[PDB]
Parts: sequence; structure tokens; C-alpha cells
Amino acid sequence: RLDKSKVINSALELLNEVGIEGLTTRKLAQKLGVEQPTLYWHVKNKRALLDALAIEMLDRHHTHFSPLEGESWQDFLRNNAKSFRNALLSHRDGAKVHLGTRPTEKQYETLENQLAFLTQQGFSLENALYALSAVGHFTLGSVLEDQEHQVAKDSMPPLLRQAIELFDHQGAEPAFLHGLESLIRGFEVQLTAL
Amino acid sequence: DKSKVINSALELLNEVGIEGLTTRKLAQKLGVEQPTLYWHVKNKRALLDALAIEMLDRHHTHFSPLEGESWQDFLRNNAKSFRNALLSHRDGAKVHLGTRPTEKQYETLENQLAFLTQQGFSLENALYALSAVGHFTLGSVLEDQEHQVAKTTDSMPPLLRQAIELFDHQGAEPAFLHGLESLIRGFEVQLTALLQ
Repeated sequence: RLDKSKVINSALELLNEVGIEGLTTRKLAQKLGVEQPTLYWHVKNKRALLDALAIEMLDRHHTHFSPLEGESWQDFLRNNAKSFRNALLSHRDGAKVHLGTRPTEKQYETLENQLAFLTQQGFSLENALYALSAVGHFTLGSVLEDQEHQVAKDSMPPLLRQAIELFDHQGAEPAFLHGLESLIRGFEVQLTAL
Repeated sequence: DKSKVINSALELLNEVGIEGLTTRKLAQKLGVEQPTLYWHVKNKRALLDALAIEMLDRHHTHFSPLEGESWQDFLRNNAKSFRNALLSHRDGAKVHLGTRPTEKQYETLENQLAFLTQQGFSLENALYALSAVGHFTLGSVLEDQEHQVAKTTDSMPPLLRQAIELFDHQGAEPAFLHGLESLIRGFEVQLTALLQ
């Protein structure tokens, strides 16, 4: 298994060194000191590699995937999103690596449980689904922006000036927590109306 | 001319996707030698910038409020407009990712912040509201297009089985519309707060 090999740690390191673009099975094979047929025996192509990496990031850094019992659905959602975000930021291009990942048998177990929890709070199955996907889409989107501008990082109009300096002083986390609260609060308003 | 290059580049994108897309492929698609194309597009990053910008010119048409329009309706129409641009071509959302903004887009950002503040939103609330909508929209189309690529419901657990079956029936749009409303309500609640 990849479990008993240094393939994942070696790819994770290469990822940090060159990013998802420069990460190829060829370079990984050279990093490992082996030729390609042997790396192929461990993992078949870059997509299968990224999948494994995505899941390792989740395994290592995605703490709050199911709700603490007694925890409100609002709290579950906040902490789930923060936890997913921490996973995506744990490595370079973590969000791009996640994109296109095939959920595992466990990720379905975990997503059945999440749907069970919200429907118990009076979300229709539809709205539970939409709620988790909106939080997920928002978070993925944020981290993608964030990670693309970690790379980049008067006559000017006041409002634009204020908005730029805002992100220099405060970074991306307040914007993240703000959008997350806008979502959770919007769910409450929507639930109430329906 | 550049119109020929861009239209041909858009076709190639639809044919081969963002990953198959190269300036080499584009040159041998067009009539021309690679150094000829170079003067239109330096490299893949420049090509992708040009395509992202073209999808926005063509389809992202609701970047400023049409006056009379409520801030809510503007935010809706802006987000749907933006989504249309990303969905207009294969891998549009990935093409958009990592494009730097033009001076015009910054000029647009000024106007939008001015507009939302005029409704009573703090600048910080204006700014974070706009990013939330943009980030939600981008993330949606990404996983949507990413899911479109996918080409077993009856083997998986009860609720999830029903949930995904629901997703296939009513495609991706309803989830997007609903999440867009949720952001808008969250914003409205901020609007009615004694202290933003």
C-alpha cells in the first residue's frame, strides 16, 4: 500500500517545492530514486496521485467532519468549514489538489451522517444538501483565491484604497469568517420562511 | 488578427480542455508557425488570461447595477452573469482561476463598493459581501464542471442515495440559486443590525 511507502510524504514535499503544476509522476519518481514502472505499481497516474494527496490532507487536518453531539447545526457548520479550510491550507495548492477528488467509502459514510444530522434539525433533504454544498463551495472558492495570491500578495480612490489596505492588515481569514456567517445566518432566515 | 486567435483558442478549449490547451496546439490548429502566434500570445498563461477576459466581455454583462435596481437584485444578477461567463466554455472556471484583474475590473469594484455602501453597508461589509458571492459562485461552477467531466447511485447509503439522485434530476442551477439567496439573507440581517 501507499501506507507502507514514502510515496505520499515524498509527493507532499514535492508539492510544496514545485506546486501542483510542477508535480509530475516523473519528478516524483526521480525524487524517490526509482524508475516509473515501480512508481506506477504504487499509483497509476497524476490524477490517482492527487486523489491520494487530497485524502491524506483530509485525514491529517480535517478534524470536524461530523457534529459533536449537543452541538448546534450552526456550530457544526462553522467548525466543519474551518476544519476543511485548515486542511486545504495545510499544503501548497491544497484546494486545487482537492478539486476533482472522488469521495471514498468513508466520505459517503461521513456525508450520510451529516445529512442525517441536518434533516433532524428540520432541513428538508434538499436544503441540507444545498447547505453543505454552499458552505463547501464557498470555502473551496476562498482558499483557491487565497492560495493563488499568496503567490502575488495618493491618487487612488478612497474605497478601493481602503479595500486593498483592508486585506494587507487583516488577510483572508476575516473575509472567510464573514462569508461563512452570512451563509449560516442566511440558512436560519431561509428555514424560518419555509 | 486577435479575433481569429481568440475564437480558434475557444474552440480548442472546448475540444481539448484547459489541460490539452497549449500554444503549440493552437499554432498547428491555426495556419501558423509558433513565432507568428507569439506576437499574439506569449505563452499559455497569457492565452488563458485572454480567454478568461473574453468570456467575461462576452457574457459577464451585469457588473454594474441598472438603476432602480435593488442591491439584492444587483447581487443576484451579477452572480448569475458571472456564472454564465464561467459556464460559457469547457473548463471556464479553471480558465478564470489565476487570471489577474484588469484596471477596468478594479474600476468596477470601486463602483460596486460605492453602490452597496450607499445602502448602509460598512465598506468592510460591502467588500466581504462581494467576495463571498464571487467565491461561492466560482467554487460552484468548478465542482459543477468538475462533476460534468465524470463520464453508482444505487450502491450507497439511504439519504445520500436520495440526495444525489435529486442532484441529477434538477441539475446544478437550483443549488446555486439557493446558496445565492442564503448569502443575500445573511447580508440583509447585517443591514438590520444595530452595529455592523
